[PDB]
Amino acid sequence: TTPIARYRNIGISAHIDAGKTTTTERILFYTGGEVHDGAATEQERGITITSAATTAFWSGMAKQYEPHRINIIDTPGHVDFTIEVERSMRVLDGAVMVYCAVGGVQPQSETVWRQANKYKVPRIAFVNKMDRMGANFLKVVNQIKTRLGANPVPLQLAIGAEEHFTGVVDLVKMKAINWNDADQGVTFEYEDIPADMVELANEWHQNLIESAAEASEELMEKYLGGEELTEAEIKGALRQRVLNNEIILVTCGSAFKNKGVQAMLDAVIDYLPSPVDVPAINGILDDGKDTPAERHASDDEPFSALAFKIATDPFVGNLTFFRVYSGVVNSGDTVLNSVKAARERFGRIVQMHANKREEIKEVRAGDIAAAIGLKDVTTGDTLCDPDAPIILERMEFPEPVISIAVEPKTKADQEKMGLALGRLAKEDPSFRVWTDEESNQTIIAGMGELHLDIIVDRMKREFNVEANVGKPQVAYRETIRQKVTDVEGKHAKQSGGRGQYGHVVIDMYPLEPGSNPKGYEFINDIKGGVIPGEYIPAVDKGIQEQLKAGPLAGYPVVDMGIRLHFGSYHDVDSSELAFKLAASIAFKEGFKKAKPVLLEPIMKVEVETPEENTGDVIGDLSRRRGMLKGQESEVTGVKIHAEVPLSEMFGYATQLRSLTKGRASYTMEFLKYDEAPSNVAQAVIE
Amino acid sequence: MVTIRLARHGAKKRPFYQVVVADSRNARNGRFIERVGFFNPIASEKEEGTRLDLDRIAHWVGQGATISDRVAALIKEVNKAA
Amino acid sequence: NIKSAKKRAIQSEKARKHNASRRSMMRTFIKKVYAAIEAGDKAAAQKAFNEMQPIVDRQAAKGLIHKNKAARHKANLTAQINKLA
Amino acid sequence: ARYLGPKLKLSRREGTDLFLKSGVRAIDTKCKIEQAPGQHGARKPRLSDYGVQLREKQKVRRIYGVLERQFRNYYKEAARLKGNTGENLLALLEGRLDNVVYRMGFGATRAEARQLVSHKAIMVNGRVVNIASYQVSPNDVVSIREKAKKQSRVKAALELAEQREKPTWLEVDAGKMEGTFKRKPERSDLSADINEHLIVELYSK
RNA sequence: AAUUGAAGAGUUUGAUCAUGGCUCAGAUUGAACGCUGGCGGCAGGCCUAACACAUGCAAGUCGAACGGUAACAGGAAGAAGCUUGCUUCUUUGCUGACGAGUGGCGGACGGGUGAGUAAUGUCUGGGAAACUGCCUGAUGGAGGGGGAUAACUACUGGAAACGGUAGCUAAUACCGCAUAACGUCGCAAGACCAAAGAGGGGGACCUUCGGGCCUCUUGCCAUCGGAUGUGCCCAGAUGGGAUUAGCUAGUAGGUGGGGUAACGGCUCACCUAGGCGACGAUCCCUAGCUGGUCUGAGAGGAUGACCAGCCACACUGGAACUGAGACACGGUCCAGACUCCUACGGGAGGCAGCAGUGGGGAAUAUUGCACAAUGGGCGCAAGCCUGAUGCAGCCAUGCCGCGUGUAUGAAGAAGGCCUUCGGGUUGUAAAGUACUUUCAGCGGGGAGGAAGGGAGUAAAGUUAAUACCUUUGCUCAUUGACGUUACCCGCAGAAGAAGCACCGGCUAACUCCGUGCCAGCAGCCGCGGUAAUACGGAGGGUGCAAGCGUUAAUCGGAAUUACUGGGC
Repeated sequence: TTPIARYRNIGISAHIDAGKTTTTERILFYTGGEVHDGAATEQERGITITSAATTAFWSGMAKQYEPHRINIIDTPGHVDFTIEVERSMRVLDGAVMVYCAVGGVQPQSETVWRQANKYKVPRIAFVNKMDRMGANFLKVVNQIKTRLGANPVPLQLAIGAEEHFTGVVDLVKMKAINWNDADQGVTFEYEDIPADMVELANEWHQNLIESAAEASEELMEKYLGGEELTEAEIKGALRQRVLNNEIILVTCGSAFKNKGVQAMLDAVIDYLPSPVDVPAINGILDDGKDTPAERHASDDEPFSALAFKIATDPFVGNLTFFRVYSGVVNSGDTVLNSVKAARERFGRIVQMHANKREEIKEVRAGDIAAAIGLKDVTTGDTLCDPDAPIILERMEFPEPVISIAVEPKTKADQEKMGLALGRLAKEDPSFRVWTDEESNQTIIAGMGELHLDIIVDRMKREFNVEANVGKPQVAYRETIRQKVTDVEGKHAKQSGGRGQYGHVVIDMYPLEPGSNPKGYEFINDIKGGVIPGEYIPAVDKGIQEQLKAGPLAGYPVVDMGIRLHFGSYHDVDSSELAFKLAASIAFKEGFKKAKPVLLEPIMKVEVETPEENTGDVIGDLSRRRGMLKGQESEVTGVKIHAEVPLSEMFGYATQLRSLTKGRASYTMEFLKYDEAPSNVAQAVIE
Repeated sequence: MVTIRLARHGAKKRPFYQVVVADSRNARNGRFIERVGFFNPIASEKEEGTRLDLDRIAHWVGQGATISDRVAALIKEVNKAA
Repeated sequence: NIKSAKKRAIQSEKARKHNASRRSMMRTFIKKVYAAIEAGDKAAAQKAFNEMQPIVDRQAAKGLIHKNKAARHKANLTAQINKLA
Repeated sequence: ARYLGPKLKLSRREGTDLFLKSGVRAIDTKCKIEQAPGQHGARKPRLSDYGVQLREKQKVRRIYGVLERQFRNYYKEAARLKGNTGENLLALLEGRLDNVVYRMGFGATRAEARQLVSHKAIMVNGRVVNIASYQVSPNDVVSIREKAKKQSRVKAALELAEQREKPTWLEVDAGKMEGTFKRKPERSDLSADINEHLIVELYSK
C-alpha cells in the first residue's frame, strides 16, 4: 500500500486570481462515496477548507492497471506565496504552473515561476481558461516562450473555441473525447479525431515525436527514417527530458468547465517526478569544514527529516509537519534534535485528510505527516533518531518593508498579542516583533496588506483581541540651527530647610556630522576654580538627564556640543546635587533659544519596476517629495534610487504594489537624519 | 473473595511487600482483614528477610481463602517445617 | 458508544424481553388466585393455587425471582384460602 | 553548605581559638586574634542575655562547622532522646564522621578532616562513607582506604596529633592508620569553655 | 524503657502603676510571589469555574461452551507453478488458532472528586427480622425429550452507524417432562420445585469406525453451614445564628391488604388524634465524616491535601432494566444545556478515569516506558487484558544530605573606605607555592527487583494401566520497563558551581559620604526641616545558604471567653 514510486507530492502554483484555488478544488473533486457526498452538500472559510495534504486516488482501471496517490500540497495563505512555494518545493518533487489564458500580461505570474527555478523543481503548465473569451492556447504558448523562455512543447490542441469548446484531443495517443454536459462532468466518451482537425493533428504529432529524440544518437537515426521510437519510451523520453529540466510539457483545459482535467491527471503520472526522480537532498556534517553529503531516499537507511511547519491545533495542539528524506520515523520512539541538544518524545503520528484524522504506526522515507509531541522543536531544525549526525540547510531570507503599530487597547490584549506573534512566528519566520524606541508599542512587519489583514483577523478572533489596529504613527528628532547667544542656568531655592545653589553658563552650538554616534560633545573651559572641579561631574549629569526630553515633543536631544565658560559657588551649598541641577536648566534654556527644528529619517530607496512601470515609479517618487539620484537598469527593468522621508514613505509600499500589480518590489535602508519641512514642524509642538 | 496479598507499602526503588489477608476486591494497599508476616526483596544477605506466619495462613487457606502466585512462592521458598 | 462491550447492552436487553415475559405470566396466575379469594370461591382458590405453585418455584429457582418473593405469595395466599374456606 | 570564608575571623569574634587553624601553629596569634573583630574591635561587646546566649551556640557551630538547618535537628534530636539535652546535643555533634577524624589525628583540622570525608578517602566497618553527617556509633572501625594512604596532609595531620590533648574514647593507630570508636564522649571529657543550658534556652523560647 | 514537661519584649503618660488592644521572637503549609540557583534521594504537585472539552488510552477475556470457515500460520487425497524434482493453491476445518457471532464471567471491582447531605451520612458501642457471584465443609442428584435463533446463504433500504424479509443449523443458550429430601408452603396431612454437558487418555472385544464402553478431571443442579460482602434497627457523639418560636394532615399510632432480599406508612383503605419542640424543633448560613494531621507542657485550638475506612456523586434532573450485588463512572431510556457528524431524511457523544487543551486565577506538571514486579478479571493451563501499580520526564513546593576546595601564605601588596594623617580596616582574604578530586563531564566494569513458567525425568497419589493429570524433587536451555541503573574503578584539572536579608531599640551587626519633615524608610515605638549607626550609596560586619526574603494561613505567645486558669 506504500510504494515510493507511486507517491506524487504536488503543489498548485500560479499567478493570483489565475485559478489556483479553483484548479485545486477541482482536482480534489475528481480524485475524491465521498464524491456524491460533497456534491449534494469568506476568509475564515477559505482558510479552513485548505488543509496541509489532501490525498486521493486515480487509476485508469481498478484492477490490472497502475494506481496512484496524489498528495495536493497547498495552504499558501497568500497570493503567490513565495514563502509557502519555496519551502514546498524543497519539501517536494513537483509542481503545476497554472496560467490565466485571458490574463493579458500576467506579470506577477513570473514570481511563482522564479521560485520553481529557484529550487530546480520540474513542473508542467496548464492553461486553465480555454472556455473564456480571449482564451488562447497559442497566446499562452507564445508568451511562455518569449517572456518565460520555458521551451514549451505542444501536447494538446483545443477543439472548438470559447463557447464552442466541446472537447480535447490527446495528441500523444492520437485520440479525443467529448463532454456531453456543460457541467458536473458526468458524461465522457472516447471519440475518434474529427475531420477538420486531422491534418493539424498529424503535424504536431510528428512535432512531438521530434522532441522525444533530441538528446540521443539512436533516437536521431530513427527520427530521420520516421520510425516511431517505442511509445513506452516516448513517454519515458519526454519523462526523462522533463525531469532533467530541459523541457516543459504543456496541457490545456478548463478547470471550471470541467474539461481536460482528467487528461491533466494522466500527465501528472506519465511525466511528473516522484521522490526518487529528484537528486538526493544535500546537507552539511557538524565538523565545521563542510563535508557535504547526499541523502539517498532509502527507507532502510538512517533516518533524517526536516520540520517545515509548526501549527497550533484547536484540538491535538502543537503540530510540526515534516518531510522524511531518509530512514523511518516511528511512534513511541526517541529522536535526537542536534540543532539544539536533547531527546524528544514522539507520542503519535497523524496524516491530515480532507475530512478526518488517521492515527498511524509509522511514516517511511519519502512520506509526510504531522507529529504530536515534540515541545522544543521549531522550524528549520533537523531530527535524526538513528544517531546519524543531523545536518542543516537554509539559503534565503524574506523581506518586510511594512510595520504596523499595535497598542492593544488593554494589557489583557498585550499578553495574548505576544502569544499571537511568538506562536505565529514559528510558522512564518519572515516577520519581526519589536517595541517602538520612542513610543513603546508592538510593531509587526510583513509583505503586504492582505498578509497583515488576515493576521489581524486571526488576532481579534482566534486569540480574541479587540484593539485599535494601528496604521501610521509618528516619531521625530530635534536640533538647533544657530549658535546660542548666552543662556545661563540659575538654580537658587531655599527648598531643603537649607539653601540650594548652582550657577553655570554654557555655549551650546549645533554639532558637526560624524559616522560615530558622537553627536554629543562636552568641553570644560572653567579656567580658575570659578566652578569647583568636585562638581563638574554634577553639571555633566544634570545636562545629560535633560537631553532625554526636548521642548518641542519631549524627545532625546542629539548632535550638539556644549561648553562651560563661567560660574561660581556659595555659602552653604556647593554639592554634586547642587550643580547637577544647575546643569539641567541651562540646557533646557539653550535648546529652546537656539532656533529648534525637527529631524526626520531619510531612506535610500531602490525601486525595481518592470521596464514598463519604471517611468511610473519615478513620477510617484517625485510626488512623494523625494529626490531622485539616478536610475539603474537591471535586466528588463529599472532600479530607481532616491531619498524620501520614512515619514513621507507613508504607504509607498502598497501604492507601489498597486501600480505594478506587485510587479515592482523595493528595499529600504536608513541613510541619514535631515531637517524637517516647516509645515510638519508646527504639528509636532503640543 | 478473600486472598492473601502483599501490601506494597515499601518505597520507590526500595519496595517492601507487606503480606496480608484481605478481600481481592479491595485495593492492594487498601482495606484488609488481618496482617500476617511480611516480605522484603531488598533484605540483602545478613539475617532476617522474610518472616511469614504460617500458623495463620493455613487457617484461611483452609477456611476459604485462595493463594496468590508470589505468595505461594514464599510459602514454598521458606520450606514449611525447616 | 463504541466500547466493545456494546453487546452487553443488546445482551441484557435480549434477556429483558425474556424475563419480562416470564415474570409477566407469573403475575396473572397469582392474580387469578387472590381474585378467587376476593370473591369467595373456595374451590377455584386451591385449583388456581396448584397452578401457580409450580411456576412460582420454577422462576424462583431460575434467577429472575429467587427465594423469599416466591415463598411470599404461597405463604400468604395459603393463609388466605384457609380463612373462610 | 560550608563556610569557605575567613576562619580566624570567626575565632577572633568568639574570643577563643576554634581550632580552625590547628594545622601547625597554636594559640593563634601572629594574625590579629581578639582585638580585631572588625573596624570597631575596640568597642566593648556589651550585649544582653540574648547575645551571650547566642554567642554560645553560634560558637559551637563555627567549631564543628555546622549550620542552623542541621544544628536545629541535633537539638530536637538531643531533646527527644533521654538524658541531659545539653549533653546529648554534644554527643551527636561529637559523633559526626568528619569529627571522628579530627580528634583521631587523620586530619590536621576539622575542616580538613571533612575534606577527606567528602572525597571518600575513608571507610568504616567495611563500606566507604563520603558524607560527614555520619552518626558514628560504638564498635565502629573508621580508617583510610589503601589508596592515597599516608599521603601528604594525613602525615602532618597525624604529626601534631600527640601534642594535642588526645581523646581516650577511641583507638587511633599510625602504621595501618586505622581507628575505633570505643564509646561516646561523656560530659566530663571535652568542655571547659562551653555551656549547654544556654544553647538550649535560645531554642526553647 | 514507652505522650516526665510551661520564658519574653516593644507601645498610652512628663513620669508610675493597673487595666486593656495591637505587633514581633517560635513552629507549621498541596502555597504563591520577588531575587538567585550545582547535584542526588524521597515525597507532593488545578485549593478558583462539579467551567466547558479535541484525540489516544483507561475492561477485556475464554475455542478446555458451541455452530463454523474469513484472515495467516501448517497438514491434505487430488489437482498442477512447470526451468520433468527445484515446487504453488482449487479447496478442504483434518487442527495450532482465530474476525464477527451466540454463550459464560468481569462491566456494581479498581481509580477520581467535595457537589450535595446537619442527617437514608460519619465516628463509637450493640442489636435481629435477611440476602450473599466467585472462593469452601457435608450429603445426593448428574434420567429422558422438544421447540428456535445469531453466524451464514439469497434479496434488499443505507452516506455512515445500523437494519428490513424469507431460509436454515449447534451447544455448558432456552423451555418442558421424569425424579424429590435434612428443602419450601403448612400445626399436621399432603402437595410442590432442579440439572449441562463439555474435555484428556485408554486395554480383550465391538458397532451405524464419528463413538459406545472404562476411567479421570473440570463444570451444571438442590439443601444445610463456614467466610466475606451488603441492607436495615437503636443509643451517644457530630458547626454558627434567636435580629427564626411554634412545627407537622402520610405527619403519630392501631388494623387489614398489598409490597422488597428483609423490618417498617414502604403504600393504600379505615379507625384513632396525637407526634416533634428551651436538654433548642423549624428556618437560614456554612461544611463531607473519621483514623489522623499542625501547634501547644497539658488541657485545648485549628484542620480533614497526599496514605486508609465510610457515605454520596459521575454535564443537570427523573426513572427503570440486567444482575448475587448498581436505580450503574467509560450501561440504557426520557427531559434540559451544550458540542460534533450528515448526501439533510437522520444520528452520536460528557476526563469530579491518565496525560493534555480552551478559559479563570497569584499558583499546581508529560498527550512517557512495561505488564519484568505486586494485584485484579477470564481460563485447567499456557497466555491475554490491565493509564491500578511499578517507573521515567517536569518544578527547589517541601523534607533530608552533599559540593562549590583543602593547607601553606606578609610587618601586612596595590586599590577601595575611615583617619585625631602616626595609623587602622578589608586581610590568611588575593597572588605565589604544595596537595587532593566526592558531585557534574568522559571512558569501562557491573548488584537487586527472578520467583515462577517452558521441555526432558524420578516417584509419589488416582486408574484395569507404568499412558493422562495434580503435587514434589532432579536436569538443561531461558524470560528485565527503569538504565548510559544503584554501586564500584580509572583519566584530567580546583578545573564547572554563591547569592540573600539585616545592622536605632525590640534583635546578632556601625563609621563616612550623599540627602536635609524634600527624596524616602516603617511590624511597633519612632526616624529626615545641617555633623542622621534608622533615608540613599559605600566600607565593614552579622544572620542564613540552594536556598533566602515578602505576603497569606492556623496555633502558641494570649490567664487576651481565664473547665484546668480572669473580672463587674
